[PDB]
Amino acid sequence: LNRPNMVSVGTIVWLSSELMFFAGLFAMYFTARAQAGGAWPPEPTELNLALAVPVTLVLIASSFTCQMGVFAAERGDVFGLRRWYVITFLMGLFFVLGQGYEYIHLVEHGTTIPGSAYGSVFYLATGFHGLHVIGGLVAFVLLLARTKMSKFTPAQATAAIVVSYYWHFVDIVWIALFATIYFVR
Amino acid sequence: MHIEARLFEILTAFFALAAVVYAVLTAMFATGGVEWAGTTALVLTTGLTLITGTFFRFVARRLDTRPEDYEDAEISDGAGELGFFAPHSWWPILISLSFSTAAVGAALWLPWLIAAGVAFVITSVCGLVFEYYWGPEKH
Amino acid sequence: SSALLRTGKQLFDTSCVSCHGANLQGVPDHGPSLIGVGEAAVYFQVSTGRMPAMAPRKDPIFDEAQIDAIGAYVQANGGGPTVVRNPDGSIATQSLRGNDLGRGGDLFRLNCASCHNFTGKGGALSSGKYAPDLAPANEQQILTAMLTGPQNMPKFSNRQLSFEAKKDIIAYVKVATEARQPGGYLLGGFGPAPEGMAMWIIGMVAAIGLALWIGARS
Amino acid sequence: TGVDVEDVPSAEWGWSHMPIGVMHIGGLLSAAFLLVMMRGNHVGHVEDWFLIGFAAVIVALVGRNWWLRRRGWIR
Amino acid sequence: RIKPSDLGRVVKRKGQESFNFGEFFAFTKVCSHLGCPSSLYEQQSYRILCPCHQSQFDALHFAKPIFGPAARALAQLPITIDTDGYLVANGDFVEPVGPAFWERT
Amino acid sequence: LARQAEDIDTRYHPSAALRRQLNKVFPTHWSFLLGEIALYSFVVLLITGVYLTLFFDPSMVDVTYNGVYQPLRGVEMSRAYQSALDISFEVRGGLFVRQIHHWAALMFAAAIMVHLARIFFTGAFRRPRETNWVIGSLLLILAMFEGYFGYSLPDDLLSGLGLRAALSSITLGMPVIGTWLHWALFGGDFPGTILIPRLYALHILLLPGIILALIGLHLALVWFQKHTQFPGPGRTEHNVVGVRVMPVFAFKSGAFFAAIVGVLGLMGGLLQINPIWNLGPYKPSQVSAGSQPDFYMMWTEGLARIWPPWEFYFWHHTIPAPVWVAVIMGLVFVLLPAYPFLEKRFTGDYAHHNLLQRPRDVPVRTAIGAMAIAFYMVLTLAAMNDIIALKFHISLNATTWIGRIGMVILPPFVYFITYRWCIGLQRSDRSVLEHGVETGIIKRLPHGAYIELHQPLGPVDEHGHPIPLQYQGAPLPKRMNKLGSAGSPGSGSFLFADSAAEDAALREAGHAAEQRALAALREH
Ligand SMILES: CC(C)=CCC/C(C)=C/CC/C(C)=C\CC/C(C)=C/CC/C(C)=C/CC/C(C)=C/CC/C(C)=C\CC/C(C)=C\CC/C(C)=C/CC1=C(C)C(=O)c2ccccc2C1=O
Ligand code: HEC
Ligand code: HEC
Ligand code: HEM
Ligand SMILES: COc1ccn2nc(C)c(C(=O)NCc3ccc(N4CCC(c5ccc(OC(F)(F)F)cc5)CC4)cc3)c2c1
Ligand code: FES
Repeated sequence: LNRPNMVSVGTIVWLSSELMFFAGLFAMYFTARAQAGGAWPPEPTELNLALAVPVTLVLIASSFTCQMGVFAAERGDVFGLRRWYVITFLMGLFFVLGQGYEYIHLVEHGTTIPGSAYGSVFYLATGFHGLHVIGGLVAFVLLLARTKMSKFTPAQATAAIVVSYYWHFVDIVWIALFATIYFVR
Repeated sequence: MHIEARLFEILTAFFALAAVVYAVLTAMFATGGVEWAGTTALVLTTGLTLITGTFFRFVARRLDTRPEDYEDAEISDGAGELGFFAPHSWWPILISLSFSTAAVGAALWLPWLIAAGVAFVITSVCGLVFEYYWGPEKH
Repeated sequence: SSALLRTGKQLFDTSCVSCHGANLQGVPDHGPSLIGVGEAAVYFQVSTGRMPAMAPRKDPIFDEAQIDAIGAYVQANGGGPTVVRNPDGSIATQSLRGNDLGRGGDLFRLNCASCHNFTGKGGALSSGKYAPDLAPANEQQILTAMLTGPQNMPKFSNRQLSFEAKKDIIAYVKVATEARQPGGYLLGGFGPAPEGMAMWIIGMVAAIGLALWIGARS
Repeated sequence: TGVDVEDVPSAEWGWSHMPIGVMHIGGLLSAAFLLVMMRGNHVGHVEDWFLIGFAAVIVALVGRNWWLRRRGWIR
Repeated sequence: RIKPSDLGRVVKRKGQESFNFGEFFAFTKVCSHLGCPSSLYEQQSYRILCPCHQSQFDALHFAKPIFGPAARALAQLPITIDTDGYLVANGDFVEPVGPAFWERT
Repeated sequence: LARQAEDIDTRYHPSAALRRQLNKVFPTHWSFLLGEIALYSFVVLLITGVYLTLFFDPSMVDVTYNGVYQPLRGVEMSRAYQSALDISFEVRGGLFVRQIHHWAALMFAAAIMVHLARIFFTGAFRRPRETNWVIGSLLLILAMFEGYFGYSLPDDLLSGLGLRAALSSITLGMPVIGTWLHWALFGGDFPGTILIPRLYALHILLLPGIILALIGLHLALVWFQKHTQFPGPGRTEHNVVGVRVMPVFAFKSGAFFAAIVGVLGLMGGLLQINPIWNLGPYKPSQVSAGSQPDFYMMWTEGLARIWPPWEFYFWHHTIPAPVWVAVIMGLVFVLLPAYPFLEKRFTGDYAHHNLLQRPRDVPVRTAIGAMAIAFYMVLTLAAMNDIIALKFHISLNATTWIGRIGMVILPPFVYFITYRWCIGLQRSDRSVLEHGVETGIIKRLPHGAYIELHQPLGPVDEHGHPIPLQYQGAPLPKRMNKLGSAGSPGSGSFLFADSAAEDAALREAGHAAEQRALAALREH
């Protein structure tokens, strides 16, 4: 019974709504870039590209690791799932720490939220993505703790799958934000 | 499912058409060029409907006929055992109370209230997720 | 170019006349006269943002030396107090910090702590009104605040509170708002209410959680 | 004292009855206490109207319960 | 010190019509409820607020209480100036100061 | 240590009382540790107070500070305030110790209140134990006043205001005795010279001694009248089911003691309480905005705030307002210890009881208790008027009137809701007794009908429906996973699996031991 999965449909439609949320943020960003003529990233601000590439590659590797974990989950063994999801958690934590470090080193000598328009839109666009990543980390921890406390049933597999492609959606919207902010300018 | 996918494809086609038309009509004939705020909303609502429609399309191509999708069928076809539908639970009201605490702590700028609200939200969501998986007590 | 208050009476006419009058006469519906007041009142009211009002503190509207413009324009119509200046013409700061924090703190506890707090947190007055926090106000704002006597706050002249007394009070306030808490995380600056809350919501939940873990339930 | 089991299932395991006269008299006394609190230093009358409005609802509820119990629609 | 603008809303309790010197009034500072310092003075409502339990006295109406468990007015002190121009007391309080007891106020 | 043990045995020969105390059985419910919490808090209080007495000087003479804390140099203060400042700033580890002391006092009070709530709601005060209830009530009163006298010792502005207002000007207002009590206690008018030494003597010697004697008597009565228990599988009014002291109970008690000490140390190191240096020495001319006593006197303060100004003036005399606060507080302190006798007079039940009641089986008492707790919460929140009206933007007069009206309309509303809620819980229990436990699975029953696959708790009749059980005062399961339904995860560590033989053996022996425990406790 119930040949198409239900949790899958729910997660998919919710991810669509989240995409619309990020649409609102993008619309905020593109305006105030048309108004600032010339060096629209103001003089105290210049982005350090020597740090933003490794964290993006780390996030992509995280996506690969999560897909491997789902492959392991579809056949009923919990330990491969646990290993791949621990790896994914560690890589996401590294990404968040790198982003926070760049925030510190960038607020150190210039750009602030109340000090500019570019700084405002930049921090607003990237901090919400950071919050989404932190939520994904919490979901990973909860899923592992839940696999710890009973035998492996198909419901656990469905939960793993939906958490997986939530993570995929996250690290795709990150690619969009990165290509828009750091390269297009 | 074949009709849901077709509905979402119709919607995605119309939204993409409208987005492109608006973009190219405001590139010219407008005061300051491309409008940049309706354009974005339109492309990303197109993307929303596209994601949903593509998922439904894959699930339809990977599926055999279903008593719901199938005419010609009788009630003895669906005779079986449905999923698990949760009976009584009291965690939703606690989740809502925690989220409301965090929200009122964000309205009036009070960081301690925001921290307490976030902690309570984590606790209540953990309680909701684990409700039907805790085992018997170990003594 | 001090003979130029044509700016000044260019911003007042487009941001104030609806509530104070074209001649600074106090529209009998909303605003006071603003004649006896001086540059210090305008400085404190505008720089903190309480001015032009729809009164709480908000974001300021005017700078780029136009607070000076409105202040000079208002001073030209009366004889109120003026803002302190340093040998450059700007407004001063750190040398109004008395080498003495004991006297400043005793004066604060006698005159100021009744409405604000022991250490300058807020305090509630009757029927709405409250006394705000003293953390984000700079030195000239503190001086002009206790010199001009804003709404429902008493007015401390330079004869009952001399200039040393004011400088020492400023120094005590700025030190009390910027000192560490050498006992751990202070729970807001108030008395036993945050302490009781923290007890009930941290220590008791830890104790009851450990009691639930150790002992069985039946 | 006594209550039938079909209203309170665990009527034999503990105290489960409070006589209704207690509740009626308590409601009337609380209304009177709310009313007598117009004696003071209240300059302004915004507070007196809340006192009068909360004392009318209590009396209304008590009277409704008494009248329905008197005609057998309750118990 | 009361602003010269009002000076027409004063009520001047029955026995103390001449206890003020112009615009100076000099009430006591010990709340007539339980004895905390009633020091919160709002300058343009003319209200004195006791911070211990929040009573409110009306500085323009012989310090009459207008909110809270406070029930008796604050005591007023008579003042004047001496031959040199300093403020001096023109006598004593007409009644005891502070909380009440069995004997009298 | 055979030689030493035998020589102790020929000199004392206990060997039978030790066996009688090593075999005592104690019930194991998480709710039976709320008294241990208070006991351990009291022990920590004793230790830290004995440490503190080596540095405190309780005088009221005036000195000039001339210390290390610079923003107070040259200020004239009493000797007690200076001694407290010296403890805080000039003894290595003194601030830590006094913060532990204050946090332990707070935890003492909170644990006592939670324990009282348990005792009241479960009905553990009935026929054999009214006197133990009375002793507990006396302990509560003494703890309140001891904490008050304690935090009034290092006389600073806040403690001085509290002393002045409450003690001086409520004792001063009593109808006839009044000023006589005030002058006997203070030695004169309010700011004296004998107040702080007298409070010091009362606080370190007398009240701790009385509390220690009463705690000894309390624990003796609990030891010789064996503990109560909840109804269950093998529980009767004539036996105690639990674990023996010998290996287990002492171990659990000691581990709980260590964990409570750990929590107290952590929160005494990381959170700040009573920073007396931000205040100043007490002076009768200056005041601040907070005021506020510790959370166990806030109800007294709130009652004084929201009580209307009703005074009586007759011939040559005066009865002020705080007299009302006095009689109401006395009435509360008299109605607390005399409750079991009231309930036994009203319900007319005088039998021995050793099995507890679930709070849902006694709706009227549960509603009374909820009403009292709501009243207490209203009185406590009415004490932080200033903080509430400042942080949350509300008028001050508005909060006063909100408290003044809530004091009358919240208790009855809470009573009504609690009564209906208790009966609803009873009905929910009866439904799962009549039918089975809902599993949450749905079927379609080829003629298009939806059923929900209940699961019986006992025997079944001919046509598959379970025969209804009878209620026995014990809790019933509501979730299928609490019964063993979906369990038995893998037996790895966290990332690597174990062998299959180990997994099978461990699972199978665990199942066997569970079944044996069940079958053993049923049969007795
Ligand atoms: C059980 C009942 C009280 C017995 C009734 C017996 C008989 C009726 C005696 C008459 C007494 C009547 C007339 C007046 C009552 C008031 C008076 C007696 C006060 C004396 C003190 C004493 C009796 C205390 C009463 C019982 C006590 C309040 C138990 C409450 C605690 C229990 C039930 C639940 C606690 C659970 C806890 C771990 C989580 C709660 C989290 C927080 C929100 C608790 C709420 C909370 C509390 C409780 C604070 O005290 C508090 C103080 C300062 C700041 C904040 C808070 C605060 O947030
Ligand atoms: C009618 C809306 C309104 C506007 C617009 C407005 N004010 Fe005010 N102003 C008030 C009110 C009302 C007060 C009374 C002070 C109070 O109660 O807080 C006041 C007070 C003042 C005071 C202090 C009066 C005193 O006696 O200390 C000054 C100075 C002042 N305004 C100047 C200004 C300036 C500068 C502007 C900006 C051009 C401005 N006002 C615009 C309403 C307004
Ligand atoms: C309760 C009477 C009261 C007294 C006494 C009092 N204040 Fe105020 N204070 C207030 C009120 C009310 C305001 C708000 C005025 C406004 O917003 O226009 C205020 C505002 C201030 C501000 C502005 C705070 C800010 O962030 O802009 C400062 C600074 C200040 N007072 C300092 C002092 C000092 C120093 C003393 C002691 C000499 C003192 N106050 C005594 C009530 C008082
Ligand atoms: C038994 C219950 C007790 C309670 C509720 C209690 C409570 C308190 C409190 C709250 C303080 C304030 C501390 C501060 O603010 O710094 C205090 C001070 C003090 N306590 Fe206790 N205490 C208790 C027992 C004891 C005992 C048994 C002793 C000594 C044997 C003791 C010795 C002291 C001393 C000397 C002070 C003053 C030192 C100081 O204030 O720094 N206390 N008490
Ligand atoms: C800290 O800052 C602040 C700021 C503001 N407030 N406002 C208040 C109310 C407090 C505050 O501390 N309240 C707690 C409190 C309340 C009353 C007493 N009395 C003891 C003596 C008195 C008495 C009366 C009659 C007697 O007669 C007989 F002897 F019994 F016969 C005996 C004793 C009874 C009540 C003791 C403590 C406070 C604190
Ligand atoms: S002490 Fe001033 S109101 Fe009670």
